Amino acid sequence: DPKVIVAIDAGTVEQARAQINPLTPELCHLKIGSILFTRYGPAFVEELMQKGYRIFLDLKFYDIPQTVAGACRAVAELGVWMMNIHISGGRTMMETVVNALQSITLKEKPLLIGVTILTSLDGSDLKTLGIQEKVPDIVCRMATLAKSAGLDGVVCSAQEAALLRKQFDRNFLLVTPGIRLMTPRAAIQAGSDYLVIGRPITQSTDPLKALEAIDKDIKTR
Amino acid sequence: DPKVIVAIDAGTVEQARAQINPLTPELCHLKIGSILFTRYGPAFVEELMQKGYRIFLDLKFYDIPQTVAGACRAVAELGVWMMNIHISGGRTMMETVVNALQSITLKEKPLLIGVTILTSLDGSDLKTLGIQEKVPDIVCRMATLAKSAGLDGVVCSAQEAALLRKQFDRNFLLVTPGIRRVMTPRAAIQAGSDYLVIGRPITQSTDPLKALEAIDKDI
Repeated sequence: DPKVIVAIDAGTVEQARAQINPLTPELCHLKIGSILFTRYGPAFVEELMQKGYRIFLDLKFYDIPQTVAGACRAVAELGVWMMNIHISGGRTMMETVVNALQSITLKEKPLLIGVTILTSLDGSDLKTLGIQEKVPDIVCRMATLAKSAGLDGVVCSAQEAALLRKQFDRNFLLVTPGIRLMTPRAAIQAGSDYLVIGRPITQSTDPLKALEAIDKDIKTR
Repeated sequence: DPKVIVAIDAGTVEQARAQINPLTPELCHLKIGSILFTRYGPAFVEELMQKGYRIFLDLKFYDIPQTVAGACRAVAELGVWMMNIHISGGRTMMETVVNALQSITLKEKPLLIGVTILTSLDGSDLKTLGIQEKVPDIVCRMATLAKSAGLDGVVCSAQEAALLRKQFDRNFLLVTPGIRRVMTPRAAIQAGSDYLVIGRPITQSTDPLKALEAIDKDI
């Protein structure tokens, strides 16, 4: 079970394949997001799974309870390994999804991960939503809700993982993007369970070598 | 231009086709949401467009600016008529999407509509996040910022349309679901709706085309 999830954010399937080619499922899982999915749909996800990768399908659903439950169900029936939803969607939405996934046809259940506050929201953006308090706080608040609602974990920065890991012992998955060569070891040590890594690998002159180096770094004893 | 957008309720392709069969592109546009799109992808959207329909692709994007911009570009390239994004995503995200759509050398410009606070959420949800401000105040503010950022409009419930219309002239679209508390088509029109989003009143009627024709007249 590799701890690295490589973000594929190529705009075309030809470029995505070229980025995925030098990788190996022994060393990583793949994160596919809204760009590739909107352009190519479920069929591209199916191709990737047949190549032997587990897929974190990153569509950040945020809609009414029955729609999100229906969408997550579809993603689950696809065979997808991990998916995410906005905690902003509220308790009922989250609980409805959790309940819906218990009825899927696959024995192995997908991991359901919560999104808190995107790093792209600044102070005025938070105030637009009426959030008078600030990021570390509101994130910890949403994380607690996500847990209460039965989600398997949250996406969080490494700089947030140490804090949340104090709050949540296990099992609560901390999935952490924004890694740079916060380093892989630093993130894991803070409490991250999975590292989401993009350009350091995909824009490397030798992605395989880069991926191998991260794995070796993490496993250094 | 029809003013009704019929919400396609269905789960399956065949069930979706059955709902759509009695309608006509002359009398309505279609709203296709995350369930249908996640299950069947762009190919099903293309099938409907080939049947002559304009599509409101309802995926409610809420991601970082470059991701939403890239997604909205895919949607535009697919030829979609209307799409939506979460205003919660921030000003930078909105402006980035707006600019990305401007740079596109497509012919017809796909309408970019903002989502405010879902009707599935209320003050009780907000307070759980330590938000003490009232929903209608947040909604009005979000709508205002959407307008400022260059979005073409917002989705607002029919129940909500009257108070919102008071804030915006007809340059800013109000796209209104929640039609049959109970808000008729007539009532939604009086309130200020620009597009009526209607599901079961049409799709579940013994004669969907009959009902649709009847609604197009009141307007």
